[PDB]
Amino acid sequence: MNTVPFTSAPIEVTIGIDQYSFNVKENQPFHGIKDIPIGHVHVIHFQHADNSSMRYGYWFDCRMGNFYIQYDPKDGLYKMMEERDGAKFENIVHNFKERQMMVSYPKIDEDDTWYNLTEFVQMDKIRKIVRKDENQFSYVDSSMTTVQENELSDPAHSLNYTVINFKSREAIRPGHEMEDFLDKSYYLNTVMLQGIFKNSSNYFGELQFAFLNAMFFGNYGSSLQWHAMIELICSSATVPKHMLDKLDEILYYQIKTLPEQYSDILLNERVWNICLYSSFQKNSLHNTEKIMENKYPELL
Amino acid sequence: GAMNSSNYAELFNNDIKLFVDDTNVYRVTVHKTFEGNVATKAINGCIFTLNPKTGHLFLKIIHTSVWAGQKRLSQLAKWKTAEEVSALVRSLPKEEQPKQIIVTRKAMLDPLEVHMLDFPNIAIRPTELRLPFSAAMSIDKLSDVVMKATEPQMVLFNIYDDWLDRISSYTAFSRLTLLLRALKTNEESAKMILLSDPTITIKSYHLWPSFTDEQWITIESQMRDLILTEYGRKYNV
Repeated sequence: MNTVPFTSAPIEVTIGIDQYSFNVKENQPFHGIKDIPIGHVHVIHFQHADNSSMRYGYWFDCRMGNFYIQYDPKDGLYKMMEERDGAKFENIVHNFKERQMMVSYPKIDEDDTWYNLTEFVQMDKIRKIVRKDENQFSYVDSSMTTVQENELSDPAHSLNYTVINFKSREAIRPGHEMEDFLDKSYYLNTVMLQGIFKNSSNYFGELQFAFLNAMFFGNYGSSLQWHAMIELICSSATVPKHMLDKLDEILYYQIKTLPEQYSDILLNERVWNICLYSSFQKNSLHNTEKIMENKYPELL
Repeated sequence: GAMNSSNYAELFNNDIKLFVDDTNVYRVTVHKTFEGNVATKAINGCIFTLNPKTGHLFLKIIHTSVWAGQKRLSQLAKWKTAEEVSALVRSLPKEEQPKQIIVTRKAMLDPLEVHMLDFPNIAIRPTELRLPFSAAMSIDKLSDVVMKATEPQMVLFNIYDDWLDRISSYTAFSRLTLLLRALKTNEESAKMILLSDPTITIKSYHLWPSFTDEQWITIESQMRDLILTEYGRKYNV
């Protein structure tokens, strides 16, 4: 069970750790989060009490290093850092645990939610979407634009999601215009799966990471990417059965976790109505169709 | 964006542009079968591609053989239209290629955009104008070439005859839309107006009769009278 200690909490802040959240008061004796489950990526995220602008946070994997949070009063945020001295880090954590100055990652034993949301998400794939090679962890915030948004303005601070564009030469073989536009199977199976992603696991990891950034930061470009990757599968007549079944599981847990009160800003009416009721795969997503109809019948 | 009444003079500027009307591409008659079911029979159709500045009409005849063994014909007709407009553009020398293609029906936007991906600088626009280009097949010489076709064919026309010798593009397009609106509204009455005086003929190389400037004013008045008469008959006004 790994630990992310905090030097201190000088400013009042709502701290998220994965799907959990805790409020910390200005100068509260808070020194971090313990008992973080090994085997998954994690996200530690922040929303300042005095300025709900910029949600921001860090994706990390405790298997890759010893990470801690320290507030920077110059740049006015909580920064993740790596501690390369193992014995110093162990001694800091031990003192903070002995003084019970840490919150415990509140995982219920029966509860697979986080695994279900991150099944395909790898830290190495996150570090290619979010490019800052000198750190082992990845900073994301509410305002970061995607490479696709930027095409349509600081490229170093971009989210490098794979560009999906249904009315592009990449999506449409000369000579197969109607075929490829009405049936996206070429674009999904040859261009995206065989060509760019190499396999369905990498495709689903990016889909899952987009959703998480949309939900935890309200990152609009990430929400666009999540819906585009759903629509690309649902708009394909030819999809491997294992991928359809896995997609239904993926989307069910994402719709299950979404805060009921963010459905208006996180769900695209057109894409969901097309995917569940019109598309080639309208009858392939039974679990997702059932939860959507029971939780968000207004959207549909 | 959309071509409307606000940006109407743009049609007659020096930027090459084409209207594309797909109404008459897929044409059927509906009939009872022996068993008392209903079937369609396709007839030859056409794409109406017009330069409103010059009057040049690229009439691509759509022969019934292109539907043989195909499904979802009303959908396919839009993609076949877009394929044939794309092929026409690629056939033209660069300096004759349009900078804009205006589709008369919004359902043509995606098909045409996808066929024209190789031309990112050609704008594909809809229009808020209600244009009467469906009535092209009321022009006897156009109907005749379409019906006689035994294979796919392109036929080139100047839909303004020699009018641009005497009037502006703006005026010629206004005359054309008035004549096509009257033919759409009451074809029999519009044709009687055009052919009523036997001494005014259609030249072998023309579509419309050889009216003097004063006769065109009379004819245009008679066409507006027909359109208004038919509106009063329709609405009991």
